[PDB]
Amino acid sequence: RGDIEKVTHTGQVFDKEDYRNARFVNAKRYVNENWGIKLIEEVPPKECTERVVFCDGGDGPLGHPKVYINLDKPGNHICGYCGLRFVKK
Amino acid sequence: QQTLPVAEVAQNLPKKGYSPFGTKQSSVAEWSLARLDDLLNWGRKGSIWPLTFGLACCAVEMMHIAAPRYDMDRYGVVFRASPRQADVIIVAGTLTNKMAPALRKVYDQMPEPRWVISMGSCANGGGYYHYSYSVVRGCDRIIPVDIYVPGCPPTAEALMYGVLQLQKKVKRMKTLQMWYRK
Amino acid sequence: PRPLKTTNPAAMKRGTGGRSSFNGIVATVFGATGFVGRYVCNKLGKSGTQMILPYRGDDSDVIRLKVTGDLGQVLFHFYNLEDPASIRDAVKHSNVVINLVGRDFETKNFKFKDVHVNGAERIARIAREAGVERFIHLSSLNVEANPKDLYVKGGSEWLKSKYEGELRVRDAFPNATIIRPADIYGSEDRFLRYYAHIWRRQFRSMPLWHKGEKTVKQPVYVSDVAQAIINAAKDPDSAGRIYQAVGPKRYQLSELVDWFHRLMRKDQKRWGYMRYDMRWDPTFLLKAKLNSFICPGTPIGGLHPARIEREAVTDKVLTGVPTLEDLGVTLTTMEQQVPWELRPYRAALYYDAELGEFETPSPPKCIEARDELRLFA
Amino acid sequence: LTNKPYSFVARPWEIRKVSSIDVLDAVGSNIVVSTRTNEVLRILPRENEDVNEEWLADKSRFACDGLKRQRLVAPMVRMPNGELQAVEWEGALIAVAKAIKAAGGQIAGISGQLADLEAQVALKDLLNRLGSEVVATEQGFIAGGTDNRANYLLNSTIAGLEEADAVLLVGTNPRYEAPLVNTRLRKAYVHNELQIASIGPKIDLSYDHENLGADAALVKDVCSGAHAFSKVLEGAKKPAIIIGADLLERADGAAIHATVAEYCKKLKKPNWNPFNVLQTNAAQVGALDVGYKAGAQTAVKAQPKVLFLLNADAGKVTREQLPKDCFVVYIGSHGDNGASIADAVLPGAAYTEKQGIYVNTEGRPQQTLPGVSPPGMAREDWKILRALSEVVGKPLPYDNLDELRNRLEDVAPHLTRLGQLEPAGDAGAIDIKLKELRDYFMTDAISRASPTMAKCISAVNKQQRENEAKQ
Amino acid sequence: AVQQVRPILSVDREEARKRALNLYKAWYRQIPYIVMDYDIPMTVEQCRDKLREEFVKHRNVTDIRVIDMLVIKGQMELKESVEIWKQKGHIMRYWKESQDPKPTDFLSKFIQGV
Ligand SMILES: NC(=O)C1=CN([C@@H]2O[C@H](COP(=O)(O)OP(=O)(O)OC[C@H]3O[C@@H](n4cnc5c(N)ncnc54)[C@H](OP(=O)(O)O)[C@@H]3O)[C@@H](O)[C@H]2O)C=CC1
Ligand code: SF4
Ligand SMILES: [Zn+2]
Repeated sequence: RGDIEKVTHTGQVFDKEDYRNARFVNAKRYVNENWGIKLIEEVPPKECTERVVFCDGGDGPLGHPKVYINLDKPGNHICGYCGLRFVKK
Repeated sequence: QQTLPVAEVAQNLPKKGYSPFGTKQSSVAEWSLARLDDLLNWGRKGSIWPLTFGLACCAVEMMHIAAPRYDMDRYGVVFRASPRQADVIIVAGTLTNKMAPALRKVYDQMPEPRWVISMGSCANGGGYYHYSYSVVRGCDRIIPVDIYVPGCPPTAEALMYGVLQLQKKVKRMKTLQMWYRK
Repeated sequence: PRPLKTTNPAAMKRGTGGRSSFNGIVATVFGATGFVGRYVCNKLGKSGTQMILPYRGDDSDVIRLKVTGDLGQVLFHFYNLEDPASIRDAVKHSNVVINLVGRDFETKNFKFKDVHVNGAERIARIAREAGVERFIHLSSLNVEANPKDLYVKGGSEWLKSKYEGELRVRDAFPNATIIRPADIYGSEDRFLRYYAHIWRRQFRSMPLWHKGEKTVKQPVYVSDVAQAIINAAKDPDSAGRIYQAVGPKRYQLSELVDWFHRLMRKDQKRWGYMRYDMRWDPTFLLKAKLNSFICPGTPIGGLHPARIEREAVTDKVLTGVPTLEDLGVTLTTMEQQVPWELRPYRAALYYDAELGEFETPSPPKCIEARDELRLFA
Repeated sequence: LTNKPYSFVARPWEIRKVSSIDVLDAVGSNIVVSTRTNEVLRILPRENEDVNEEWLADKSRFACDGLKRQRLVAPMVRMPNGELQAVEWEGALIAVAKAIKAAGGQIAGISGQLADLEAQVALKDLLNRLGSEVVATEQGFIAGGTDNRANYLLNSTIAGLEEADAVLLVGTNPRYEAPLVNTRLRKAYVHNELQIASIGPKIDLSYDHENLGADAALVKDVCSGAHAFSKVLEGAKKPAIIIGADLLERADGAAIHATVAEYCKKLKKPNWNPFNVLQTNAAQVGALDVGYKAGAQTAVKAQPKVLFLLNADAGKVTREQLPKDCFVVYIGSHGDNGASIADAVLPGAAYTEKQGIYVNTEGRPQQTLPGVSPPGMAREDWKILRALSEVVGKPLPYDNLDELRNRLEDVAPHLTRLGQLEPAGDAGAIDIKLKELRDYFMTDAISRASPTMAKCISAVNKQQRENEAKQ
Repeated sequence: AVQQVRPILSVDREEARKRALNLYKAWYRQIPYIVMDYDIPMTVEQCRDKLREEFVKHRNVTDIRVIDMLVIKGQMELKESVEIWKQKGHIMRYWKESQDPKPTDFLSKFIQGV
């Protein structure tokens, strides 16, 4: 079926000759469709004015630890935890 | 994962019907066997008699399934002692090496058709003592297992859900319908 | 230097050989539920093989094999022998195919034509299409181009089909291995039980053809046969050759049956065992003919006219065809195994005998090669 | 500051530490190979005052990627058409055995760069059982040099250099050839007030040093005492002369080796041995210490019908120089140019998956330990040769490592005493490779296969391209 | 290099030799009962060899205290076998039947892999 040849977001797939596909003849291979690498890429960056800002995952105690980011460089800056991007202009 | 049908889509689907073989049998002989096969399954499905194994601290939650809150007996499940009259074995607990020959024998003495349920992590894959020097790493090493109920211990409802899975597994046996093709 | 079919490291041999190891063999045992299958599958599971076990009937029969292997190393695949689409699914990833499909009698849906020759060909033909490297088939040892009957007017059909099935297998899969066993035994069998059953007797007796004195047999323990199948599977040198699977010793059928009934404590002195000559009593042949007709699923006590003809024919081990000793198997003698096979069939087993109250039975006397010349004139 | 290639791969508590040694460089620095679930994550320096000093050169630190690329997994054999196909072991060893019987004694072997002492000894014994004696190495060397163990070692121990007072570097850029030694020289330069001089192309050592010039006749000038720096060496309380192993391989090397080895005896002071040869391969010292001849031309000159390339992935040998009737059998870990010529490739294990003895430049024998199982159907290097004798018919005296080690114990007793040194007493235009940082990273098969070292080469080149662009 | 110690069961090698033989007696007497009361393939002659085979394992043992311990453990099994506390599986455990032979020759091990 389709799922056998589908390649997961981690980049793994059994070769069409690999015997290990035998395990899927009577079952399915759920490949998640909501790839995190693309959903985070979709969200646009946040323009700021201050020189340093903080992201906490967005919901305080339900988010990730509060980390501060420095925006001096031109390129928009990624948060280590949540992956959100920040930029000063 | 196959998700459930939407209401509007499901609003058209025909009623499922009881038998999992449908009423689409071509011949009379096949159809009679199909219906007759349901009669067997209805019988075995109704009255599933565990063996009262109760090895370890899953065993306590195997009592509360018989307690008034959940009442295994409502489903025709009746505990029994002798493996001859017992139909199902619920291996609930940590099957150590010293026990292992005893479970094998007790399972063998059970007459066919016999189904095994594995309760909790201990009996599933060795659980919390997986690496111990005197633990059989899962009862499936010793006897075939038909349903795996995860948990530690599984909740009473969790085991109940397991038992109903065994009823459905029993409900769809093709003991007769496959004799015809054989 | 045989080319390595695939260099993907995940599909290479790994480990110490225990259950968690891997042989690099992806087998497919057609007919794993049968008597031989239980022993082939378990021996594969020890090595670390990954096996697909197609099963035609309900899962209940085959579910017991899941214990043989390790996690993810045993997979079941429902299939219908007539439908090739079903079979391709189970042979499209395999390196080895083993064909233990056959029956001792005919059915309403499967005559010997459909199973032994047409069925086995279909499994072999599909295997070649998929690209299976190895193939293994079973056949009788006395297989002949046109076997003559000995006591039953239609008792040779089973062998005729087996011979024809053997050729079509070699036709479809020219480098197929063929192992030709003879009177396999050792538990859940139809040799040591077919002689210990109630039906076979007549109230205490044993109708044997010529009293069994003109029949010579070389029974082989089933485990040795299973070891042969696997050893042939691990080796490519064994491809495209015929192997005869026979025991180490030859016995007259009269000599064997006497020895069983001594092991079973069913001696003539007390129990009342005695040997007819099957030709004298026609009642016995009626029992088989009645027995075959009445029972829908499987004959009771393994008794039916086809099985009778197997008993009458003496094993004919050809000279010059390789034996399991060529495959490295060390054959177990009957004296080693049979005394433990028949412990649960012993008579007066409720006794709780004191030590020595039952004397150890005398062993059977094999038949020397020269004596077989005289015995057969 | 943290390792970029290793980023996020694992955590400390998970790791199972495996003390080993490095082989990409001759210094033999001690190592702790971090392993987790049958894979080398990183390589860390193990403290060892006498050799390592807790530092570690990059080529040792970032070779762990090379062990996961271009690796040989299955035996391979040249088909009649000309391509290689993978085959089973029983088939391969039998295929090679046919060549050996048909070769009829015209056999030769060539040890490589990453070769092992134990594997090298097996290769020697196997060829002696066949009667052949053409057992060489890849690096060339002064003829007759193997007679005295002091002729090819750092007689002044690695630790001993840091006390040095006047050092003469002849055709040696230790900053790249063996950085851990240079780290000791700079330590002397900072603290012990070291005076340094060079003979060869201008280079930078990370510290001030005089360049006497690249002329060949200089070395005889310094020896003759006429040269100005010659006064410095004869006055210092711990003079030392370091000569690159590359120069000795050169044709002139024998004369150069004689003068300085003659000059050192004048400079020789109580408990100090000025003469010092700087090696660049972990295999070389062990090979010469066992009885190998030197130079890959010792094997070409025999015109052998069968040749064993044991980890010999240098480009020194080429399929043209071989007789047109030849059978090249390459026993190694990484498929490279060495394998590209081979007629029958037998996979070996890399140093992280084989317990083997290596002899560092100063003479210390040290033992690796197997942190990782070898991949695919790879086996240890000596196991193959031990097995290959069976299919040829002359079983070797030993069937276990301890049995093999005792054979070394009989050839050279000191080789057993691991982590120790035996003093060897007396010893009886220059141009250099490896003068640029760009040339430092790509010197070995393991390094040459490293994805990380590809980035470093591009990074160094990238900066140079941009720098000239701005100007 | 000698030290003073507390004896286990015996004081002299001769007494230790005497105790060990008794353990051989009791086992050799017991084999006929074990065959009857256990559903196992092995016969008396085969078992009586296994008794001989294993008493030979500890061929080079010299220390009396070690010999005492072997006889303490050796006796314990016999009581657990004179009784049928040991099950059918345990008795056959003395043969290692399930484990198939592992070849010893170098060439076979190399081809088979580690
Ligand atoms: N005494 C002996 O056993 C000897 C061995 N042989 C041959 O070895 C082979 C295996 O031996 P044995 O185990 O005793 O045979 P069994 O009768 O015990 O089992 C045969 C297997 O083949 C399956 N089978 C039979 N017919 C079909 C069919 N139409 N379609 C699919 N599967 C079918 C059966 O499946 P299921 O039961 O689930 O229906 C069963 O699993 C046999 O073919 C036999 O002829 C030859 C000479 C002597
Ligand atoms: S699985 Fe958990 S609850 Fe069940 S016996 Fe084991 S430890 Fe107790
Ligand atoms: Zn964040």
